[PDB]
Amino acid sequence: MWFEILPGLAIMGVCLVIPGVSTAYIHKFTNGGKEKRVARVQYQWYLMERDRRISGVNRYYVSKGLE
Amino acid sequence: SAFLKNAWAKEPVLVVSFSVWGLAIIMPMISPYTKYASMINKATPYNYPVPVRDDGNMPDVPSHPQDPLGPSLDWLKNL
Amino acid sequence: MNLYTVIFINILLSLTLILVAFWLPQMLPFSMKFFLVAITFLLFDLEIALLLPLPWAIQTIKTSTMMIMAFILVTILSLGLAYEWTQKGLE
Amino acid sequence: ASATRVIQKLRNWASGQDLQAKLQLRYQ
Amino acid sequence: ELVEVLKRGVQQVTGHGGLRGLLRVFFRANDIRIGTLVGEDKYGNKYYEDNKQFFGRHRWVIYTTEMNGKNTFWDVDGSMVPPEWHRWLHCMTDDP
Amino acid sequence: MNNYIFVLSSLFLVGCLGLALKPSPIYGGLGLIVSGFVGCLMVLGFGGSFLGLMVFLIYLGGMLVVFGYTTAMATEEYSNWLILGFLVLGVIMEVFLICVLNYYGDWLMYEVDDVGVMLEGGIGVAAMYSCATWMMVVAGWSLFAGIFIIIEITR
Amino acid sequence: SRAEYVVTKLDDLINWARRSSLWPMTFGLACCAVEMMHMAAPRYDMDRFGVVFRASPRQADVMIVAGTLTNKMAPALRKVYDQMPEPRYVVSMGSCANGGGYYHYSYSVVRGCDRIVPVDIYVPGCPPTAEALLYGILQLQRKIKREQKLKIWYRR
Amino acid sequence: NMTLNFGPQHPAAHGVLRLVLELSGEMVRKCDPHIGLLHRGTEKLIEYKTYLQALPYFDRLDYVSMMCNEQAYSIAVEKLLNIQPPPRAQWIRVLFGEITRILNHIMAVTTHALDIGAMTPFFWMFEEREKMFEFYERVSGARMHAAYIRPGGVHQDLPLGLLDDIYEFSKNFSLRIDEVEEMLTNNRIWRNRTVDIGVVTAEDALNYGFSGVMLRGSGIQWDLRKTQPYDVYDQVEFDVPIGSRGDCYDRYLCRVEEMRQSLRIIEQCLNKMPPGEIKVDDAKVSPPKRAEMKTSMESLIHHFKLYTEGYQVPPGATYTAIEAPKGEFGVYLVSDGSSRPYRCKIKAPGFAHLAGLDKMSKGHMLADVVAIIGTQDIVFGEIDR
Amino acid sequence: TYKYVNKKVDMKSATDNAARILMWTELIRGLGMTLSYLFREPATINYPFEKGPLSPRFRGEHALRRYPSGEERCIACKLCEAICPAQAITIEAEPRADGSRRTTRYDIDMTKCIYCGFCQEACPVDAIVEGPNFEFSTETHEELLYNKEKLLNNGDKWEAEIAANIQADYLYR
Amino acid sequence: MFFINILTLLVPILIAMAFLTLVERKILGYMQLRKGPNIVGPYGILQPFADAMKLFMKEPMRPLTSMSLFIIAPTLSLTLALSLWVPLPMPHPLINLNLGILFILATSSLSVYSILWSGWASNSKYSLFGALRAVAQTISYEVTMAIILLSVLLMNGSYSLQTLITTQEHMWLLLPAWPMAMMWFISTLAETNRAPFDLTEGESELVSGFNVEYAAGPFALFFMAEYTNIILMNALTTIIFLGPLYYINLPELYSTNFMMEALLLSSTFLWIRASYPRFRYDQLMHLLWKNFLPLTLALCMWHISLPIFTAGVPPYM
Ligand SMILES: CCCCCCCCCCCCCCCCCC(=O)OC[C@H](COP(=O)(O)OCCN)OC(=O)CCCCCCCCCCCCCCCCC
Ligand SMILES: COC1=C(OC)C(=O)C(CC=C(C)C)=C(C)C1=O
Ligand code: SF4
Ligand code: SF4
Ligand code: SF4
Repeated sequence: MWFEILPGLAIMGVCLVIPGVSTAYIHKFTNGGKEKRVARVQYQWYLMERDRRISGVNRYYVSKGLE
Repeated sequence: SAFLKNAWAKEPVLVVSFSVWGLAIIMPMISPYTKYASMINKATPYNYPVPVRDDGNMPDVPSHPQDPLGPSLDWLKNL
Repeated sequence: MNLYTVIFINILLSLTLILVAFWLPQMLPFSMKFFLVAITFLLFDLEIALLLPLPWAIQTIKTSTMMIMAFILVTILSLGLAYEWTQKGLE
Repeated sequence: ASATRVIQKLRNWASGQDLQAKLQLRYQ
Repeated sequence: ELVEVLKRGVQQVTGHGGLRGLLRVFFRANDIRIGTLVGEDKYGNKYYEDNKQFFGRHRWVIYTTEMNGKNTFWDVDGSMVPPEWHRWLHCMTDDP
Repeated sequence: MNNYIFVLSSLFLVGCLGLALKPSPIYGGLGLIVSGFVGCLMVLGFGGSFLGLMVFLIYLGGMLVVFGYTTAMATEEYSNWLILGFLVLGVIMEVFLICVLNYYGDWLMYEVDDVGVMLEGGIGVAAMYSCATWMMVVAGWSLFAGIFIIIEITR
Repeated sequence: SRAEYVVTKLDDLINWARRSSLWPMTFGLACCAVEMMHMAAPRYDMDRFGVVFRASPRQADVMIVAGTLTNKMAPALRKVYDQMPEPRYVVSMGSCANGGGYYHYSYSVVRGCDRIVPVDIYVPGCPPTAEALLYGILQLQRKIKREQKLKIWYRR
Repeated sequence: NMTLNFGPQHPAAHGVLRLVLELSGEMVRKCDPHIGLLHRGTEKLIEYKTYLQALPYFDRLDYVSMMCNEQAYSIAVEKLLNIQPPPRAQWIRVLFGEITRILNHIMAVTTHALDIGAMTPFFWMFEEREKMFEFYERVSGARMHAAYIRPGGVHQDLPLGLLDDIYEFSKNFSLRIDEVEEMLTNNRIWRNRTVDIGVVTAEDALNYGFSGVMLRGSGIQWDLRKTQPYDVYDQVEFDVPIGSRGDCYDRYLCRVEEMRQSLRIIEQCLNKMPPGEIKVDDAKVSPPKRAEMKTSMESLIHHFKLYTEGYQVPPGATYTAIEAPKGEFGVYLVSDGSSRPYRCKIKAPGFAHLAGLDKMSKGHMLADVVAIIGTQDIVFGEIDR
Repeated sequence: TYKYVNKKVDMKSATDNAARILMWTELIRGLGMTLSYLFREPATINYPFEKGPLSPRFRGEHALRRYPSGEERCIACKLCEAICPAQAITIEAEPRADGSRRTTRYDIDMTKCIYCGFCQEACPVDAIVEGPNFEFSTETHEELLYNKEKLLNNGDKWEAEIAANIQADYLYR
Repeated sequence: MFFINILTLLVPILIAMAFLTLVERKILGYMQLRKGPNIVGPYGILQPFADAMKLFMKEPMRPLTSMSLFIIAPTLSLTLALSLWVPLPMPHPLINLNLGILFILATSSLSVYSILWSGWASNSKYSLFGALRAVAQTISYEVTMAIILLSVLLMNGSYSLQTLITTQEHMWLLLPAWPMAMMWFISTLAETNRAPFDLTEGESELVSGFNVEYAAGPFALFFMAEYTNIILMNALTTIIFLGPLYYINLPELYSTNFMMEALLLSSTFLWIRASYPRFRYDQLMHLLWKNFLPLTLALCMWHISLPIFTAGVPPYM
């Protein structure tokens, strides 16, 4: 019947979720489990950069009250 | 009026088109909120509020902004 | 740079495909009416360009002014369009 | 046929008339 | 309703012998359905008729490999069906 | 790559060179498109976004699009190769001139407010609606008149 | 690894791709299109088999010359044929185009299209039955399957 | 004035039509249709063939309408012989005459849409067509190009059981016509591309010899089937679907309405078809039954002479016109006393309609020309003959 | 009897019209129809596995029959040649040594043939019949031309079904 | 990593792009009472790969045409389509172009060059007409297409597609602004030259002007482009107007929901194609310079006033 148009769709869907799940986990892996900071405006880039300088070289590492 | 009627039934886009043109030209003039836009946007603190020299006779916010004197946005709160 | 990286891969992927395509298989109009529409386009495009800044103007302390100014922009151009109709230029 | 009684109702609602009475599948 | 629809699909898949048997029917025909076997002709061929299906598809023949030693498993041909069983397939005569 | 800016400027110059050679009106339109692209790039390079976009959605957009349209209508008849040759001639001469000063990206983003919150291109041009309210009224009158000028000149 | 094997397999893939999708061309001339259109229609879906009936000489492969090739249309057929992509096959359909058909002795009918375009499968019948065309399109598919272009390259 | 050949191989142009066009802008300044891309000699070939061996040519003249054409030659040959078919044969011819009208209209309405761009109506109704073909096959032997209606009646009685199936189908086909309407009759878009395109005045339609739906669509009331009854189309009762504001949309509506009216005529024919013989009893004109030719000498002699030599129609000439689905299909058959005809000009509803393309598509866009070729149901077989 | 196919401002009337015009209703109606069929069983047949039905009179492919004894039916009266509309059948004959009358050469040019089925009609002994098979598409044009041996061989292969088909339809003829 | 994130977001889309043609040749089929392609592979899954291989193998005819432009147009087409998928705001978008919508608008406009140049390069009369017709309709639909977005943005506060995920945390922008959704949907149908608006390659009216002479590999690249676009524009409808649910804790839900809505609206233009005949050229443009553009302009005002008189100016973050 119409049962059969589903096979094809399944392979479309599966190929349209990969991208959204992929981009959203290759970010939380590269950024240390914390969402990649979105620096829309400079202030944010400043804060981000400030973070880099604060520790290691990468901003994702985040020092706390114990420092 | 009669044409208006047919216009509502023939070429019923322009009618709607104009109607909106007007309703947008009226609501702003009559609105318990129109005034807020210029305030709500005015208030947003984009730029740093440079302090003032406490020379004397100052009714301004007394040092710590937590002090009572000064402007308030309780209007924004509970808006 | 990140965008540059993505885009050049994008062109590369295409150029690769066209090449494969060629390398693998080895084995007078009178659009006067249109012309007019085209010009209006140019004009309307420019208006739109003057309407693009709104997203930041909405923030203007001088909100009222922005309203008046903006409203005028759309209205005036709307009139231009209507004229086209009134003069039956586009038709 | 083999409408299952739900695909048939979507069919009837969308069409606005009963196709069950005048089917595309000729039968004995 | 649909659960019975699902049971019918399961029986069709189990109907063609093993997983490998239905894979064979799946690849050469692309249609899986179960029917009573009316006859098997001397040239390898198997014929099934289902009353429930519509007039066009109620009689089908599943062709067999090498019916004259031709490697016919993939290059299925209409002429392979024998003349005796041709009319049964085309509904010229109801009788098998 | 500090040279990035100079590189872009050169490309732009070269594109305008082609337009200067006056190739087929369609070739000219294409060349300008390339230059306009280079242009938005340079503006963005300085930091201006809205500004860069404009040329794109205006020049790389219809500005040449209508030209294109137009040409189809009035340009029918297709030495472009020779023109291409002169173009290379100019390129080397252009390069030669820079090599002249050669014998004889250091400072961009000359000054910036590292911390800032309401600075960005477009905000300034957004002041067309407030404290520059005579630019946009005159531009609007320009468009509203241009409608009429074109409709009669075509009439 | 013997390249010979490597070659055959590769060829097969190539043959599978072509045989699988045979976008036919719009060529109804003498009321056999009516039959062809029947193939395209639901009882005998051509599409299922890969056929899509593209309508531009450029991107179409099989040319089903359905109908009588009158003398006036002869050159055109040749043109369209010449303008199709490289791998092109012609399926003559109808007694009016296999040979001359009821109009063989006429002064305005070419006695066959294989006098103007090389023909690969000849489908017989005055209105060749749609199933018969389908049989003919399927035999073109077996003809392509057997073609071994790269193995001849390798052995040449 | 750009010149352009619509092209013989045009996905839209039915069959093969070279419509040289001069287009001011997209508007079509002039329309000079070229014809003969399918001339095949049908009129000259017939002079060299006997009456019964020229019957198969008529099915091929306009093969969408396979049989209705055969009835026109039949009638013509019957008139020349002053013989008339038996009562059952007459009803048959009206039964298959109408079934054929539906077949033509399903072709004309659905193919019209495919050129317009609507593709689902064609697949919906080609399945119904298919089912009808099967009637042809189970009556004649051929899906199309039957040769069933012969000059003295039909060839063989209906199979034992056909009538019942020509009922089941008819009982349902209506809904199938109904479904298409939904999509097109009132589509917000079908109307636009069809309404007010190719309007033809009433006086002009008669003047250019349109004679078909094309006349009926302009409001002229003329159905040769009611005005000059042929066969037993007199004993049935149907309503001609006349139209006003004649334009592509109105005529369409007319063709959908004759599909509807033909189901009314088919119903009757099934309800009232008489018991009887299906071919004239004059072995002189109709071939003898095979049991008779194999047991009676006079029947063999009549079988041998009829198949080998022919009817031997008495000398005369006649123009007989029926109402083929396209329009008035007429055969002017001049005949010497010989068994083979002398002339057989086929009047094709279509030679006149194409000519009108020029006077219909004036100041129209390229897409308009595509719509108008559809509203004339041009089958190049009848025009080219 | 005639009929007018297309012979034919209250707020409600006008508003409803606007509802249609601006809400595209008549367009949504059309979408519903196609969604409906999407749910109907499609009518196509697996072509190799399932075949479109053809009843006994189907003309299909020419064959020459033989008497049960084994004597070919044709007696070369040659009127099948006479009534062939396309000039397809070519027959030349001579008395076989038996003294009987048989055709030395019987050639049906199938590309010339338009499958009218009159030959089926004309034959007195009914030697030439329209056989059921329609699938005889051939790679080369020459294969389509058929001599007596191919047709006799075609006759032997399909005789069982041809006999059944003639059995079913002879009362009608 | 970033490279891997380029394979994903590309291949996955290309593989999905292939499966759309299949789900087009089957959904159109069942609507027309026919199975569609099921014989090659299982249920037709291998069907898209099959003609791709045929198309690339067949000769790329080079008519006796400006070669450079003739070959470039296809390249531009695909380049643009794949590029427009870079900034889409599925969760954690590949590239947070701050002015993304503008970027989308920009690249979308550039595509017109391909069709125009293709027609000019083809040097065939049919192609020329196709280009002229195409450019006009394309650009015009761009004018309402852009204004419809500007109305949206003003209620979103920014050009970044990422902001709408925070704007649509309580209600879809269809409820408000539905009148434009419809007008965005119809414009999305025009810009992908799909059916109701497909006069670019009418085939029946004029024979595929865009690719009259294009065959094999060039045919494929645009081809691929069109279908990827078919998805992208539908996906933009599924972010701008139908806002999928989103949860910072679980970012996947968005993608999954994004999938479902994109597939259904992608299914809709497939369903539209089979259901409607094709608009005429004049009719098409009238609808936009006449039936819609006045509607789109007015609502723009309403959407300018709405925030102010409702003191609903959006945050600029
Ligand atoms: C008060 C505050 C401000 C707000 C005011 C709101 C007032 C109420 C809303 C009024 C406007 C609602 C409708 C907006 C879209 C339609 C605009 C329109 O006027 O339609 C134009 C055209 C129909 O025009 P036509 O029939 O030719 O006649 C014109 C008569 N002037 O339309 C068409 O012809 C379209 C043709 C479409 C062909 C394909 C159809 C596909 C249908 C299915 C998909 C529909 C869209 C789905 C969207 C999903 C979500 C994105
Ligand atoms: C959709 O438009 C159409 C074509 O273009 C793709 C065709 O090629 C053809 C020709 C195809 C066949 C099978 C006759 C038809 C009929 C058609 O309607
Ligand atoms: S062969 Fe028979 S059907 Fe095909 S065209 Fe010639 S006549 Fe018409
Ligand atoms: S008619 Fe029958 S018998 Fe006489 S020749 Fe032809 S076939 Fe032989
Ligand atoms: S079928 Fe008609 S044409 Fe073919 S041979 Fe018998 S008679 Fe001659």
